[PDB]
Amino acid sequence: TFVALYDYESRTETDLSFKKGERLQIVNNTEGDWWLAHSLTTGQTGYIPSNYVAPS
Repeated sequence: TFVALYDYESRTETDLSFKKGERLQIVNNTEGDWWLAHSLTTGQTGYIPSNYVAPS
């Protein structure tokens, strides 16, 4: 239940670019780095930077 703080602008297709206010099921998350997120739709993955996301 996190929120996209900023509109992460990924350059590779791997990282899924999200928007401030999009749904993202955060997966792992150790130190402020680059945790991965999974959308609750088809089952895609996207390395979302922790600096661009935040718990509500």
